Formats: sequence, structure tokens, C-alpha cells
Amino acid sequence: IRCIGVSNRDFVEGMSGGTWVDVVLEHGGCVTVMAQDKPTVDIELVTTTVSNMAEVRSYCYEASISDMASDSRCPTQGEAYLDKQSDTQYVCKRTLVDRGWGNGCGLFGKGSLVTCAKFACSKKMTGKSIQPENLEYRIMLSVHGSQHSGMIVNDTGHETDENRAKVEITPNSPRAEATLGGFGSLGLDCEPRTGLDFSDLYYLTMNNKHWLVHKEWFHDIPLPWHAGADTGTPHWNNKEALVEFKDAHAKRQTVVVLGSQEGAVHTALAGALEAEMDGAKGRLSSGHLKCRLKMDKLRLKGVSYSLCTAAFTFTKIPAETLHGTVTVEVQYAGTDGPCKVPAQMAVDMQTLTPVGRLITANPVITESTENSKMMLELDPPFGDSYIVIGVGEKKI
Amino acid sequence: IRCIGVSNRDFVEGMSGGTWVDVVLEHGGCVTVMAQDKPTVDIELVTTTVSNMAEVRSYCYEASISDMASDSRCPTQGEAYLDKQSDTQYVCKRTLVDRGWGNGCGLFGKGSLVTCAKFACSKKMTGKSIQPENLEYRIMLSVHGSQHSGMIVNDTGHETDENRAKVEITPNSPRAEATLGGFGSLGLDCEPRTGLDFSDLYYLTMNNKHWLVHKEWFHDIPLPWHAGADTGTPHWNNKEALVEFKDAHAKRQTVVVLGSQEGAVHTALAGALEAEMDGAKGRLSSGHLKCRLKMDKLRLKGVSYSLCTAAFTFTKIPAETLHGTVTVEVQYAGTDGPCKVPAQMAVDMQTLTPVGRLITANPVITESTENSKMMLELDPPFGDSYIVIGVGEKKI
Amino acid sequence: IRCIGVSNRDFVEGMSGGTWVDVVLEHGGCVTVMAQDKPTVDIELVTTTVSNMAEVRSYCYEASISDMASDSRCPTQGEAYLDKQSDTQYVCKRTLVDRGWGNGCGLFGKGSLVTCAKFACSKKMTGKSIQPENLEYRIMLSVHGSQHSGMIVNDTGHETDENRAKVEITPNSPRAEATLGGFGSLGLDCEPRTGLDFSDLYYLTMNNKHWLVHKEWFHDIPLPWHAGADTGTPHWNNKEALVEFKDAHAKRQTVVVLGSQEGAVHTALAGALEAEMDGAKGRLSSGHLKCRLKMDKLRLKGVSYSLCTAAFTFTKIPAETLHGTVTVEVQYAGTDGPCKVPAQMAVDMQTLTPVGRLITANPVITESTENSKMMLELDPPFGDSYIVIGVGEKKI
Amino acid sequence: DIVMTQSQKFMSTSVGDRVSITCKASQNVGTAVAWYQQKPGQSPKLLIYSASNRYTGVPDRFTGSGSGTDFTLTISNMQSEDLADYFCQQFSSYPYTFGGGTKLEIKRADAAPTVSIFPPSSEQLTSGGASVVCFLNNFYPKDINVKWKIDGSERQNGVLNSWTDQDSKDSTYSMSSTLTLTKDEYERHNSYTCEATHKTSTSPIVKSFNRNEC
Amino acid sequence: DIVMTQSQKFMSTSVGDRVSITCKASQNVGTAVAWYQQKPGQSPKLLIYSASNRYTGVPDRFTGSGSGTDFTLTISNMQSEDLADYFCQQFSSYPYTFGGGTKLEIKRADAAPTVSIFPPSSEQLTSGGASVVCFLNNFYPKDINVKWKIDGSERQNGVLNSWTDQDSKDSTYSMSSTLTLTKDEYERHNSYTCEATHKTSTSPIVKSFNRNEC
Repeated sequence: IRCIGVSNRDFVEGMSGGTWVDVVLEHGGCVTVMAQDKPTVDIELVTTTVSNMAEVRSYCYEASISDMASDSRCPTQGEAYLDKQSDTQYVCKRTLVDRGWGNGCGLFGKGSLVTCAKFACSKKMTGKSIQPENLEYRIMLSVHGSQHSGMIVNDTGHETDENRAKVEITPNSPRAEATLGGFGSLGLDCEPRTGLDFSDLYYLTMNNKHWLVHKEWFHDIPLPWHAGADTGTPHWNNKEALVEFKDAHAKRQTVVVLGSQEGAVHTALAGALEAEMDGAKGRLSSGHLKCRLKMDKLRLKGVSYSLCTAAFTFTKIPAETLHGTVTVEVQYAGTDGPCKVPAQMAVDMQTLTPVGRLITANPVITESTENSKMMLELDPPFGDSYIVIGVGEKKI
Repeated sequence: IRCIGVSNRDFVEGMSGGTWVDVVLEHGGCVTVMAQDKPTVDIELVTTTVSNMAEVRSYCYEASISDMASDSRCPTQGEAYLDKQSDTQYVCKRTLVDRGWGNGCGLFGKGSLVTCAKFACSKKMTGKSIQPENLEYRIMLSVHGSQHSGMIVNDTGHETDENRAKVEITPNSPRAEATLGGFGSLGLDCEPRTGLDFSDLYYLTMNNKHWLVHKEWFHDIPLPWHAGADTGTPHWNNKEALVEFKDAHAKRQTVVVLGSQEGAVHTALAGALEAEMDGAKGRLSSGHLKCRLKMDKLRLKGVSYSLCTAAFTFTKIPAETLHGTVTVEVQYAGTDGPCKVPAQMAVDMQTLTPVGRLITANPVITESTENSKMMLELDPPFGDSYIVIGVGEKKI
Repeated sequence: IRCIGVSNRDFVEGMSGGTWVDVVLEHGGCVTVMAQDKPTVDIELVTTTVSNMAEVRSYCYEASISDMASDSRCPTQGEAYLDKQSDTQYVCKRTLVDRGWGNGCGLFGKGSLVTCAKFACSKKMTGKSIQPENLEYRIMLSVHGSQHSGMIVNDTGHETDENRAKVEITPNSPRAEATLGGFGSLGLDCEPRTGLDFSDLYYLTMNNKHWLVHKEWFHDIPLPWHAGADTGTPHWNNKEALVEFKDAHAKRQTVVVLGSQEGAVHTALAGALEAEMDGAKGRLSSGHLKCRLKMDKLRLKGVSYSLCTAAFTFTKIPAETLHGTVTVEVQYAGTDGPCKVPAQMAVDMQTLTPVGRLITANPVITESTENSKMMLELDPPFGDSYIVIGVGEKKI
Repeated sequence: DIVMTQSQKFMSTSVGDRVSITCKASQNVGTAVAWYQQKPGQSPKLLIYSASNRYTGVPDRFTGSGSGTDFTLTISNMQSEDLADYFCQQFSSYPYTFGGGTKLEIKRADAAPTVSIFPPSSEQLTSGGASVVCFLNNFYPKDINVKWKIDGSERQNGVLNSWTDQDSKDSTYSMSSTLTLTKDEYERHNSYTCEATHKTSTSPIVKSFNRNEC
Repeated sequence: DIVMTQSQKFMSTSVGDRVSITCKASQNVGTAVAWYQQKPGQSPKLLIYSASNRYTGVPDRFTGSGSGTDFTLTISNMQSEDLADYFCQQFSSYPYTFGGGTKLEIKRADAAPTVSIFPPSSEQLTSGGASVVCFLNNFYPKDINVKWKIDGSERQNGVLNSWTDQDSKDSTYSMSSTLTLTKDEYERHNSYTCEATHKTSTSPIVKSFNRNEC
């Protein structure tokens, strides 16, 4: 559960170091802990939420130019400054240009032009900082046993119904004890500040999308960048390099917009995780954690029962999984109190002997409903073998 | 005249070709042209006026700072920009500074300060451009003969009394012919655009003083420079470097004015001519010219006269001059029409043979006043020679 | 406290020499003394005040000239002295100048001019002497233990609170015993006359600013210098060299002011400490001292308490500091008499062994207020580790 | 959205006056305010930007001041070329709203209107419509009110008023007031009156005719 | 020298109003204009610089606009803390002259003054001077005029008027008007009257006494 089809599988054999088993979790995969002292517990990471981000720099995806004007003082002369050079907010470039004679003034020699243009950004891209504090995690975990195989993926009983607890982990609390009612509680300790390798990742937003960026990328990029701390009106740095003021060879110095770059930043970003967000907070998905799982208190709830009478049927037939495990659904029509279900992977029948690991721990169908389902899974040996259920002459 | 005491002397005696003698003139000195058959003409440069100058760049001798303010965004942000960064006209420097905890915010590693100050210049220094066009010259010239030695230096009548004339020379007219009434006219041709080596000299003004500056000095100097073309309000370049914003290991970043530099520019200028000006126009004094003097038409203002009777006296006694010439004043009480005055430098007594050059040309006292003065000068030899004046037994 | 964010850090391991640990202090930084025999004491220098300064020489930043006059005695005749040569206070320079003929007197070889000008200074710069006597120091010191982390930087109480104390050290008293109430008293011995390297530093004032200057600079500088001992009226030495009396080849000898130098002295001073004042005493800031700290009597006030119950909840979340130490705020809701606070940096989870140095000494929250804060800081090992606070199941 | 209120839509000024034009923002806009002047047939021209900065080429007679919600354009030593419409505009947030405008006109001595009344022409009375025209010419100040009566009863519907711009030479205003009614109604009444209320008389100027008289 | 004219020395405003303060320069000053506010006992504080730029920390309610000769400070959504004196200043050339100031005060409902008249005290009448005092208390608006009469004849010399600042709680004004004359003249007349003209009454409030009556 929260397992099987996921296809990225890690089995961790353990129950030695007093449940000291340490495990890594990756948003792609999941690790199942099988320990004789315990029912087999399925851990998977889900979403790592980041909250309380702050803005750092920003950029201009799409430049826009407004009012182009110029003046020239003829021959040697402190490039006559337009008024537009005093307001910032205007690009200006002072170049040398021939004004001969009928350009209006003697010494058709080399003069100077000063061209200026108002510069107003369109759209934007605003980095954001992510700090190890106010970092969260979400670990959903579940326990095989035999719950209804249709419940393999659900989030309705996140806080109730057999094995299924939603554990939060955030810095100021490396530990959370997940109480799975009746199985005891799985001691869980994780290092939030270590694994994900943050503080090197600025959180980045183009128009209605998101990313992550290693610093020394987003810190160094050649576009106009707002100072980022004040949203009142942009007072830019840069402001060249998204605007190329260029000339030919006569009397003119022209200016060009460059037609945003929004296609560049995309095609520029490579090897940067995708990301999504709901409001002030945002949810990455790339898992990394180092969790030392304390298996200390886990109480098998399938001990001290009888063996469920004879009346087992397959529903949907068995199947093979990935790394080679097998799953089974069994519907025990046997009307009894919650009861233990015999299952053995047998090599032939010359002598019904246990062959190969049975990893559901102890399947126990809990209902009085007289018709119930339990999904138990097991990994039989390499050669041909039987999966067997029940101990009565009605066994199937 | 316009000669003698000047002590920087050039004699030019090569009147060969059709009065083609070429002469150089230096505001310090003067050259006298002495040519057999032509009265000796004294040329001297006086003042080279420059007019219709234009402004090029300018600088700030004395900085002044106004309103210092700052803000800081605490570790992990950008440098929070003050409003004062959008107006130009404000120096701003963004530096890194520790803000530890009770500095108000966690992350005790390094934040950022942005300090800004209004920057308003006090006084100024404004270069000006000098172009070869609208360049003038002034050449005063005079002719020895014998006018009253008290008139050696005067200007009240540079176009009437004696044989003085004030010649102008400006580009669009390399030639000026000075008509000295009765001596004919001295053909004069000068190259204005060549000699003085202009176009490399910006005309420069500190407070109420003036200079000249080779370009590649005044073009490169490290001070705040106004663009020079518009006087409405300064929109500076530079700005820094007359203002040092400095900090000390702390929460502070301070700012200093630098207390003008006006003493630097002075002590910086060396080998730069002094200059003065009488308004829009200004008068350098350093002479250079190449003048080809056409001696063609010069009439001897002393031919076809008698010899002035006997009655010569010395007034003020003779004297020696510099390069070795001798001057003499003689007051001929002889009452006669304007008449020629005999003078001979004779080595010996009895048979008075001419010895050594007599360079006044032909001294001719012009008055009917019965008491007149004539200043004639001549260069005798080394050996004890006599200066002699007169022909009658009354000669002195 | 008086530490953490300062970012210039010196840790000085205990001294098994009987509180004989010797420490250097620099106005930039601070050294923390950690000794098992003691609570960890934070020392920092603040301001070194200098008082009872005396004036030595002075200079003239800005020269001003008043009345220029001259006379000349003609050739044979010494330089006729103006009356202005008898008053001092007047620059005078006797030069040789041609007076020919109509300059009024025979002998056209070379006369003499004497030009003189009244010389009156504007502004001034007055050095001052600093002597090792009447030299002070100010050392503020504080002790980590338990204290509102918001109090990390404050002065309101310097004579009260937990234990802060403001220690003065001046020559005639190398020692001061700082009594931090209840912690005993830190024996402190410092050599005032040695460290700062004075007697070589004149204290220097331009207009409304200050500096320090190595002697053999301020003693040798080429400007007019007042004798410094009497303020009645300036009787200068020098008085040339801020005034250049110059003249070309003519009848004139001119004189120039030089337009202060105030920009020079600034641009001249480099590698010179800048010191602010406030009247008669100037506060430098550059620290140097050799202080032998006597740790003899320091009584830990956190011994013989219980362990504060369960109710520990971090605030401001932890953070990293500079050289790698960690700070923590903890608000112990559980209220009792001052109760010792358990803290251990643990390399595991199950059995918590002490790992890495805990340097706050013994954190003891002193209040009855039932809600209190204590800032304890500690340096854990290199690898991943836990910071742990509390002993009860409610520990966080 | 931000409202910029110029409460004085019209101002009369003499050459040399200090003119004060006020602009009030409905919320704090800091210093993000521009001032323009506009003359007929032309685009507006910028005078002041960001509350207090004079644009290049603008005479130093123009100064902007204020911050927050209250902004003022001052014209010192007003000249005749300054007669124009003036607008403020804010740039604090979109939309970049303008004030309603203040039209500056020139003062001269008061002058009573010359009033003339015109019955419908015979040619118009072939049409079934009838217009009675009053011209009120060469008056100052511009404020004037016209009341029409037919056989003693005021008529407000069907009155159209048109004003000339202030005359470029004599600084007066002129107005046409036209009462339009059906021809049938026009021929059912005899007395037609236009009454002009203006500050130059304590009672209105009355022009009236009886349709059937000569 | 440049004259900066703020023609409105006093403005009454309600909280929430758009306030327009005008400054007119006597010659073109470009955008070289600042605006300040000042409260009693404090130095002025900068609001707007170079015509249109809002200084940091100033509420966005304040916006400067204009250029050339005409400058405006607009306060949108005026708040009670904006009550203050406002000044423009130009930086085109020395001297850096200020406008004359505009004092912003708050509007409330009109309120008639309560007027009380006080003959000279017996103690003052030992002195040879005599002061007759009228208090005119708790009125709005501030504009009020007091005329004194002695035995029917107006007296203007010797009248001293003093006004409180607008009250911080009730927004009213109060005034003392004191007629000082010699004791000898005071005892030669019987009737003394102070008359207060104020917009709250069509005729002045009259307080009068006869010296020799009780």
C-alpha cells in the first residue's frame, strides 16, 4: 500500500539495531520496511512544501521603449545632455557622429550624439529565496496487513482507518511519532535541514510557472534587474543589454527593443526542477531525506486469533510486480470475528513446506461483515511455486 | 622704438630678394629689420586676442553634500534601494555589512547597506575651446628715424603721430599692409593658423583666473564633470571621486566631502601659460608667428635735404644697450626746415672715416620749432671709438 | 552578548595558570573567554577617549592676499625697500627687472623690483599633541548565561542588569576589578601606555573633521605654519609657498593666491586614522591593548538549581554564526525559581551522549514570571547533529 | 482606482498674476504626479514630472509642489501664452488617471452683453419648425444665464446655447441662445422674451417682441 | 530674485478631501521646486523634491506636479495628521526663495461664538489704563470681525485681538478682543460695545454694557 505499482522499490531488511534502521526517501520512490518485530510498514514521501519565501532581485522578460529623442552639439562638445539623462529610467548612449557643413555647422568633422529613451518593463520574473527554516515535508505511510486492495491509493482516511498516517516534518522538529492505531507508533527521526541541499536554490517564477535554480546562475544573468526590495516603482539597474542602441553611418543613432526574451530563459533553464505552488506557499517535488526510522513500538495486531475458516476466493487473480513481488486479493466469505489468514508459498506438495519470504506480515481480515477482502503480497522463490491460502480441504 | 630696452633682440640683415625677408615674432621679443635703402623698421608683437570661444565639459572644484540616508534589508535580501537612487544627483554605494541579531534580524553573516547623499557642486571650473578661426593678432610697428625718444613707448595715436601703425592679422586675412604715412607701406604676410600651435589648447578658468591647457590633460582629469552643453541644472557624470563614502568595521557607512580641491588644480597645472581676458574675448600672451615681411615699398623719409646746421647737444648722455647697440638723443637748436642730421661713428679724430654700422637709417629731424629732438641709435666697434654729430666747427 | 554578530571573533581557551589568561583587544573585534572555572565572559573594547590635548604648530589651508605694491630704484641702486617689509606679515620678493630708458632712467641693463603683499590666513588646520598620560579606555563586558537575546546590544544600565559592566582603564591605573553582581568579579589588568603606540601620533583637525598623523609627517609639511603657542594674532613662519610671486620678462612681477589647498591635505592623508570628538576630548576608534585577564574569582550562579521543567519552545529558530557557533533562543513557559536549563548537542537520538562543546556555561533562566527567555549558544561538531533542550517527554 | 480632482474647472487671471492650480488625489500617490498644458488642436505638453521637477524648455514661471494627496502647479508672473487647459495625472497605479482639467482664461473689465432678438425667418416657417434666436455679444465675464419666456411662461426645453471662445483681441465672450419650437406652437403665441442675467446689471437685460407687431 | 506665490494662505479641509496647494513662480524655474510641511515647534520636513518626486517615508497621498511656473501639491484622502503649514521653495537660482505658506486647517459645522464682555477691573482702574475685554469663544469658521464702540462711536485704535489655535478636540476657534484706553477717557463715557460679525448670523452679535449700571 502506497507501494506496489510505484515501481521504484526499496526493500530494507531490518529489526536488529533495536529498530535503529535508517532509510532514505525520494519523492519518486518509496521504501518498505520489513521487520519480523513489526508489521511491514510502507513509507513514501509525497510533497515538500516551502512557505514564507522572500523576494530577491527580479528581472525583465519583455522590454518596452517609449520616447526616443536626441540632440547634438556639433564638433567637439560635451555631448549636449538631454533632460532625459537626469531622470534615470532612460537609457542613454553618447556616440561620435559626423556632422558636416550642411549638417548645420562647420568642421563637418566628428561631433557627438546623445540619444535617450524611456524604458519601462513588461511582465517580469522575480526570484524568491528559500531558507531551511519554514521548510516542511509530508510523509504518508501505510501498513500492508490486508486492507481492501482498492484502498491502495486514497487520502480520505489520512486521519483514520487502519494503517494510514500523514506525518509532517519541519526543521524545528526532526522527529514525529506516527501513531497507527492498534499497531503502536513508528518512531521517526529525519534531518530536514540536511538532505534536500537547500540555501543554494532560489525559487523562480516566469509568467505563471515555476522552477528551481542553483545560485551562481540566477545571481549572474544579463538582464535588467529590479532591486527587488521595493515594489513601488522600478528603479532599474542594468537597463542596457535588453536595449541595443545602435547606429549606421550618417546622422542617425537608432534603438531597438529586442522583443522580450521570454523564450530564452526557458531554453536557458536546463537541469532545473519543475515546481508548482498554491499561494504564499509552494510545493516542490523532488525527494531527498535521511530518516532514521525507530521501529521500537510496533504491535502486530494479528496475533492471538484463530485461522479463518475455509472459504477463500481470488478476486482479479494474482499478478507480478516490478522487482518480482506478487500481490493477491482474497475474499474470505468465512463469517467470523476478525481472524488470521494462513498463506504459504509452497514448493510443490510432497510436503507442504514454507518456501520463500511472505511479506505482508500477518494478514488479518478485520470485519464481521461475513464477506471481506484482504490484500496480502509475498515474494516466492525463483522456480515454479504455488501460492496457497487456507488450511481446510476447501483451500484454494 | 618699440625696441631698445626690450632686451630680447633680433637683428635681421638679409634684405636680398625683392624684399622677401621672413621673420618670426615672439610676444617676449621684437625683431628689427635693417635693410640698406629702407628705413629701419621695428616690429613687435603685442597681444594675441581670442574671441568667440565655446564651452567644453567643466568641473567641480568644491563638492558639497546634503542629505545622508540609508536602509538595509538584513541578510539574504538584495540592497534595499532608497528613493534617492532614482533621482540621479545622489551618490550611492551598496556595501556589505554585518547585521547580527540585535541588529534586528537573524542570520548573522552579512547584509547590505545602501547609503545615498544629494550632491551639489560649489563654484566650478569650465574649460573653453579655442579654434583657429576667430583668432586674432596685434602687431604694433614703428620706425627709428629720430622721433622724440620720450615717445619710445606710447599708444595714444597708434595711427597718426610718428610712423607707428597697429596691424591686425586674423585667419581670413594673412596679409595686412601697414601704411606708415610718408614712408610708404610695409608689405606684411603672416600665417595665423600655423604658428601658435592651437587646436591643442583648451582655454581654462578657475575662479577669476585663466590658463591654457594641452588637451589630453584637460580631457582626462578625475573630477565630477558637467556635460558642458546645458547650463540649466547640472546633471553630472562621475559624481564619485570628489566624494568618498567610507565605512568602519560596524553598522555604519560614512561619507566625506573632500574640502574642494581648488588647491590641487593650481598645484597640478605646471608648464601652462598664464592668461587674462577682458570678457567674452581673452588675451593670451605668448608669441609665435611666421611673418614674411615684404619690404617692397619703403620710401627713405630723409633724402633730398640739406645737413642741419651746427647746434647739437646731448640730452641725457649716451648709453649702452643689451646686445651692444648705442642710443643717442640730440637736440638740434638749428632753426631750419626738416633737415638731415649727420652722424658718423669714427674710430679716431682728424680724417673722420665711417667706422661701424649706423642703424637708424637716415635721421631727419622734422620740426620748424627751432628746438627739436631726434633719437638715433648706432652700433660702433669695440675699440674706443667716437660718436660724432655735425659737420661745422660747432660739432660735438 | 556584545558578541555573536560582531563577526570578528576570538575564542581563548581556558588557562590552567590560575585565571592568568592574557588577551588582546581590538576596537573592531572582541574576544570571548571560555573557562570551565568561570561563566563565559565576553570582552569587547568600545571607545578610547583622549583628553587634555595641547596645540602644536598649525597651518593655513586657504591663503588670502590683500595689498600688492612695489617700487624700483633703477639700475645702480639696491632694491628700494617698501615700508611693507618692516611689518613682517607681508610676503616680499626682490627680483631683477629691466628698466630701459623710457622706463624712466638710463642704464638699460637690469634694475630691481621689490613687491610685497599683506598675507592673512583663512580657516586653518591645527595639530594637537596626544600624550600617554590623560589617556583613557572603555571596555564593556558581558556574560552569556541566561538573558533576553534582545538585550545583546544595549547600554541602558551599563551599571545594573544581569552583569554587564563598563570598565575604565587609564594610565595611572592599569587595573580595574569589574564586579558583575553575583558572578563575582573579573580581575582585569591592562597596559595602557604600551599598546596603542602613542606619542607618535599628533591629533589633527581640518575644518570640522579629524584624523591621526604619524609624526615626521605633520612635523614636515610645506605650508605656512603659525607657531601654535599664542592665538592673539598670527605671526607666521614660512608664508611663502602658499603664495607664488612670479613675473615674466617685462616691468611686472605678479602674485597669486593658490586657492587654498584644502583638497590637498585630504588627498594627502592616506593610511591615517580618522577620529571624531565632542568638545575637549576626542574619541578615536582603533583598538589595541594587552590585557592580562585575571579569572580568579568568578562564581557560576547556575549551580545548585533543579532542572527547569518541560515547556521549552525555541523562538527565532536557531542560526549559524560566522566562525560556526550556533545561537538559540528558548522560552521556558514552565515557571519556577531560577532553574537551570539542560542543553546538549547530541550526535544521536536514542541515548543522548554529549557531543561538542556547549559554550554558554550553565544557562540559568532567572525569573518568576512563568514566561522567560534565555539565549544560550553552542558550537556543535562538524557532521549533522541535534540541538536538544529539556529532559522530560515534552523536550523539543 | 484613483480619482484626481481639480475642483476649479475655470480660472480667470490677469497677466502677472500668481496662478495656483490644485489637484487632490483620492488616496496617497506620493510624488507620482505630472502636470501638462494643452492648447486647442494640439496634444498636451509636459510641464512638471514627479510632482516637483520642471521639464526642460518649460519657463521657470512654472513650479510644481506637493506630495501625498495635495499637489499644486504655480504659474508666477502669468503671461498670455499661458492661457490653456491644465491637467494633472498620477502614476502611482493603473489606471494613470487625469484630473478633470482647469481652463485658464484672461480677465478684463466687466462688459454688459449687447442683446438682439430674432423671430423665425419666413423661410424657416415653411418647415414646421421655428427658431427664435438671441445673440448676447461681447460680454465679460463669461458667466451668464438666459431664460426664455413665451407669453409669460418660462420655456426650458428646446433651448440650445453656444458660446464663442474668448476673443483673442478684445477678451470678451459671445453667446447664441436659440429657442426651437414647432411652427404650430410658435403661431399660437404672441410674446417671446429672452432674459440675460449677468453681473453687469442688477436685473436681467430683457429683449422681447410681439410676433404680430411691426 | 524669484518670487514664489502661494495665494491661498489658509485652507479649510475635511478628512478625505483632495487638497490642492498651488505655487506660482515669477519666472520659469523648470522643475526645481520642493514642497515641505511644518508643524508647530518643529523644523520643516521635505515632502516632494524637483517638482514631482516623493521623498522616502512620505505617504503616497502626497503628489507634486507641474513645471515651468505653475506647481501643485495634491494631498489625496487628506488625514488629520496632514494639518500643517505647507511651503514650496525654488532652486533655480539664488536666493532659494520660499512661497508664503498655506496653512491647512480642518472643517466642521458652523458654530456661532459665545460672546462675553468684561469692563475694566477695579484693580486695573487704579492704574490710569483701562481694558475692556470681549471673549468670542468656540466658533467656526475662523473668519470673524470685531467692531468696538464707545458711546456709539467706533474706536479702532487700541484694539488688540488674539486667537487660539484651532482646538485639537472640538475644531473650533476662540478669540479675545481687548480695547485699551486711558482711565480718564473710560470714565468719560457710559456705553461700551463689542460687535462680532460672523457667517452664523445675518447681523453681528452685540454685547454692550453701561458703565454706571448694575
